[PDB]
Amino acid sequence: FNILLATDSYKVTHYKQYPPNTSKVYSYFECREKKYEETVFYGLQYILNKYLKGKVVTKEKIQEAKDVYKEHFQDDVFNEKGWNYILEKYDGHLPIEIKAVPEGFVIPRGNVLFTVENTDPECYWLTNWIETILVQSWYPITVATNSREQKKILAKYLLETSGNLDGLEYKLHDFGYRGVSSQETAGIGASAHLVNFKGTDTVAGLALIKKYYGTKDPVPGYSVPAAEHSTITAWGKDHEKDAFEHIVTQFSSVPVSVVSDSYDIYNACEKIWGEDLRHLIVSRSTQAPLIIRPDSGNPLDTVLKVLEILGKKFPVTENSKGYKLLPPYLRVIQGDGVDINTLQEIVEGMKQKMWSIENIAFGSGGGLLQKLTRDLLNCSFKCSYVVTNGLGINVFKDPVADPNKRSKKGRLSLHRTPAGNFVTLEEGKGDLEEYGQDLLHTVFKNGKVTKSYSFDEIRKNAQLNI
Amino acid sequence: FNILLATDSYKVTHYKQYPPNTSKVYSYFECREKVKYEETVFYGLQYILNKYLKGKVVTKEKIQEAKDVYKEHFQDDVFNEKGWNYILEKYDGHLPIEIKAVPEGFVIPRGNVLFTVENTDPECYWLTNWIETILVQSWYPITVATNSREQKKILAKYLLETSGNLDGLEYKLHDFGYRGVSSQETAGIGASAHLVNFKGTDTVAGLALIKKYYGTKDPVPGYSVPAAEHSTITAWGKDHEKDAFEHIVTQFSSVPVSVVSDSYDIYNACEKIWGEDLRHLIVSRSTQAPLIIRPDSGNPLDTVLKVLEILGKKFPVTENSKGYKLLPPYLRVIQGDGVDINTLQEIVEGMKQKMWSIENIAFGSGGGLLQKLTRDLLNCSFKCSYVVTNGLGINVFKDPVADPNKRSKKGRLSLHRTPAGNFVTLEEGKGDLEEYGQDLLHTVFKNGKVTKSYSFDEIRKNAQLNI
Ligand SMILES: C[C@@H]1CC(=O)N(C2CCCC2)N=C1c1ccc(NC(=O)N2Cc3ccncc3C2)cc1
Ligand SMILES: C[C@@H]1CC(=O)N(C2CCCC2)N=C1c1ccc(NC(=O)N2Cc3ccncc3C2)cc1
Repeated sequence: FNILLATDSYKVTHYKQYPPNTSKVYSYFECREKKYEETVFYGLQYILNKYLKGKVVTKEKIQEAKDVYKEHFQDDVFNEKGWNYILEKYDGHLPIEIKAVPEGFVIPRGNVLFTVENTDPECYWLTNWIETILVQSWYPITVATNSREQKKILAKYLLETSGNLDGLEYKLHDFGYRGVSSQETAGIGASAHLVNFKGTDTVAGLALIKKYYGTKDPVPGYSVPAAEHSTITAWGKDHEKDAFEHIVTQFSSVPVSVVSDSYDIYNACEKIWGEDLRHLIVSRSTQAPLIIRPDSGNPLDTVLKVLEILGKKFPVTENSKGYKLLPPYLRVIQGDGVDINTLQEIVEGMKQKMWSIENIAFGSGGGLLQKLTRDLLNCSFKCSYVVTNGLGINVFKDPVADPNKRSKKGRLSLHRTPAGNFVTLEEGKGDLEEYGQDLLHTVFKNGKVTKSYSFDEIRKNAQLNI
Repeated sequence: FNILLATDSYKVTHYKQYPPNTSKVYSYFECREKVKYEETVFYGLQYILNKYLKGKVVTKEKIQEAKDVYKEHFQDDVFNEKGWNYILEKYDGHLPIEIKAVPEGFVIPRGNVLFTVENTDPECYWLTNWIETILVQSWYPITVATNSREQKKILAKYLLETSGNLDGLEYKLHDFGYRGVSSQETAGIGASAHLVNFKGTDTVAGLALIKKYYGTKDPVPGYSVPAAEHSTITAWGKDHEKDAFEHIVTQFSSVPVSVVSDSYDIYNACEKIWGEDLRHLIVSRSTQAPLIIRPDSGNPLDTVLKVLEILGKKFPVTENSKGYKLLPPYLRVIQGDGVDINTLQEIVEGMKQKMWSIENIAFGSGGGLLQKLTRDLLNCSFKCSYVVTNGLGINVFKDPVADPNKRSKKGRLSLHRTPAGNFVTLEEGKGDLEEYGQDLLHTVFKNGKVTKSYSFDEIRKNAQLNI
């Protein structure tokens, strides 16, 4: 990895575009306002450690970058002198200070989450060089936020239909490993989901958390044995019952998820599970349920008909809230077409038919880790303050045709209001101490990570009210 | 990187779930059939083969790491230590796998086999689908390359209609997406997939990926020009936007320069600052070094049309041989905000209706180009179609009652040219009947070696538009 090749091409040319005698560029990140009213701040620490800390400039990296940019631009615009300065003066350590809200913090939209400034007048151009790398924070922030919003919905419906939150942290399982754009994305995205839940099949998340954040527990996330279409269909069309019986017998003492829609989900539930193999299901421990997995059709319609089928073949109870409950040896996971909108629709549909959310868990792949953009929470990095000819100026954009893109002015700080909410003070007004101490902390200075959070603290910070 | 930790958790348990006496699992990848994305660019497998699958991918340390993680992950000892130890000892940690694939850059209709995966050793029947997760991430470069090519088709159509040629087509959609993707690794893969169709990128990560994994005759596969951002304009102070413009175009007087002009008022910047105050520094510029005015806010179509209307009244407009209005060659526009395949179509159609040549405009796309894409867009999917159990081959498939679109293909698969020059996938080993040409799938990976590679130059050639 070469940080001199880890920026948008045009930023290579920006050192020639700032006002002459500019000693400071000060920039901030926010999830711009215009529903996702609050964001989980998560993922910066990964970027600080993997990409920004320590000796990130070498003589070889300056030469590689010079040679690429000469061909890329068909011209010699690369700031060799500026980068050589970093190498010689700071032994290739970035003269940058980053202040950030603690990771796991749940902050309303339109608040400063981190700030970036150069610590050496010569490196005024460096603040926005690292915009591109830092702005990729959008992704863990957005996954963590969207996952937490889904947990709020599950919390509401579980509490309404059951009268408690038991199993909440296992209700949304990460299926997204194959559905993300890369290995690196898999690790970051799966880690962001595990801020809110403990169930993942995206193994890449575990090593990232252990290396960059750390947990008391040996692993931050768990799974159980489960079938896929290959392990059912390989038995032949006429032997689906043989595949089911072999799989539940192999995993007789742990929870086992069995995809049941290879040929006919409704036949599999009513005839195979419900009659042919019923004796191998009703004998299973409460600690080792069969989890039937439909994987096709209208997600709500399929879940309701699956539960109606199972309710007639298996002994259903009515819980303290008046909602129907399968026996403890039998559960359902809907793992197809699940996103925040269809999750809401399924649990509301279940509640209307008097089915407890105790009966169901969700698996989400593309919905959870991939079908997300930087536009969803308007994650944005902008310059708010420069010093030119020794005088500080408050700078901003305010496009006539889009007031939602107006950026904040001057030196920024995050404060508690008297009512215990958050406010971002602009124009250095934090210095007036009318709102107490700045809640941002120095997390990075002059190539060192100066403040860090365990995954355990991040989880605690990201908890729901209830 | 540890390939034993690079699968879906449940695949760790699948070796205990196959029919006993299964010697072979054969699986295939397709962009399943179901506006309408009828043909896909096959691109990206070679990256995955080299970075993740080739050579000694199993060590004693990787087996122990995986065993220790899975014991905690499952709270149970389901990990296939014996199967992985077998690969270490028998093949020096090289995967006993054969992958056959259509050549990269190939444009194939939906619902066709693009690659096949099978174990080459009976003991490693479980290995074929272990590597489903890693291989299925091919969806991303395939989908970026395909969506980029579909945008090139739209640009081609409107450029040809309004100008009478395709000059500059391969520079008309610029990659702005580096900050808008989920990771550094995604940035490189995505930017490389776009460069199959275009030559303009700001996503520098793509260049190194292509150089390392594909290679080009040309020193670099992609190019850029100096361009401002809001920081380099707004840093001058709100009352000095003209000073920022003049300093920037003077600094880059001899190359194309893109200048974001919407910091305060795009319409004021175009009419008063570019159009009157700084007009003398614009009309003197070379054809090789235009000013490129960049709007970055408002309704993308409405803003582009009003920007062109403003510039057409401050600058000498010609009418080309097709009857379409053309800015002077020293002045172009790039719309780099809210651009995706749908808004690109809407802008060029809107421009054509107002008699503006597509010669006047270029597009920058970030999230639209590299991030706002899913595995479900082309139904990119990996399924087992053939197993050998107790020495007899069985044609296998899924066929869910409530969704016929998820029916998978049966048996040993091959890809053929039809007599009419289209593609067909033959099922059930019917390729072995020599009734069609040769199989278009070639061995690209066998027993830990990459056996066939394509340069980026061949991939580009394969991905060309017909015309
Ligand atoms: C939700 C159910 C309840 C539960 O409390 N757990 C917890 C027990 C402790 C570990 C997680 N796990 C459960 C569970 C159910 C199904 C699965 N896996 C599953 O159905 N598949 C994994 C996967 C990955 C990628 N594509 C499809 C699938 C299907 C995993 C965990
Ligand atoms: C469209 C115009 C026409 C053209 O032929 N070229 C080619 C000249 C040969 C190299 C590329 N480039 C063009 C061009 C215009 C703007 C830029 N860059 C640009 O506006 N920005 C880079 C960037 C990156 C991320 N967010 C915003 C921007 C703004 C790059 C190239």
